[PDB]
Amino acid sequence: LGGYMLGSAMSRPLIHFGSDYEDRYYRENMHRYPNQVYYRPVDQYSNQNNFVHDCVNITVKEHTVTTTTKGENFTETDIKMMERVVEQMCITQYQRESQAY
Repeated sequence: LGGYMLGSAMSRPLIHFGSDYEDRYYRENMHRYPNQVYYRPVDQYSNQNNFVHDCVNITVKEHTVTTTTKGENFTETDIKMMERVVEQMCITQYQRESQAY
């Protein structure tokens, strides 16, 4: 990608979404979401939020490319859970890249 790095795989985390249905849906579907994130070096962003917003958009978009090719879709529920998953990973990624400065 255009100046994009790829972080290492992270463990899939148990995330609670607050309702019995969403909790079950996520547990049944979490393996279909990213377990690594695309990002740019920290100096390419004015602040953490900018870094994190971009990392999430790129990561989801590119993951929404590989599963489309595989024949599958993402529901609205999927995209919302995925964006919450990816945002946690993107922050973790920033933390690494950050505390080294």
